[PDB]
Amino acid sequence: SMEQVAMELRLTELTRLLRSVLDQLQDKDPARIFAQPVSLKEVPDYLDHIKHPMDFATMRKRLEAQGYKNLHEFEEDFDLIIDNCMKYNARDTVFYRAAVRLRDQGGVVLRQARREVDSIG
Repeated sequence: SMEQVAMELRLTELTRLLRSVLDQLQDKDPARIFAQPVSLKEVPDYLDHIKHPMDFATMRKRLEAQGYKNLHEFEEDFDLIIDNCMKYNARDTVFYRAAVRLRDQGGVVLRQARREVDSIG
């Protein structure tokens, strides 16, 4: 149907806007602490702690499969990255600290993306 196509074009445009968001968020992690999944070989107890692991490579795979229907879903995943880290790691750690910086610096990016998503429809 012509409609299914229109819908598809919109998803594809949403995916374009979210790719730009993802890149901007990932620039705010210059140490690449959040770039990849936590290794179960190196942290064999991790899944006892964190039930829904997330990281930027995993978000990127979903994104390129157009698996984010809306910005809420994308933000859910980003918030997992931060929230998982602030639980597993203590306050005095470079990991917790990187999470706090990423959350703070990302807020600005996510503020404007919401406005753009609502504006362009």
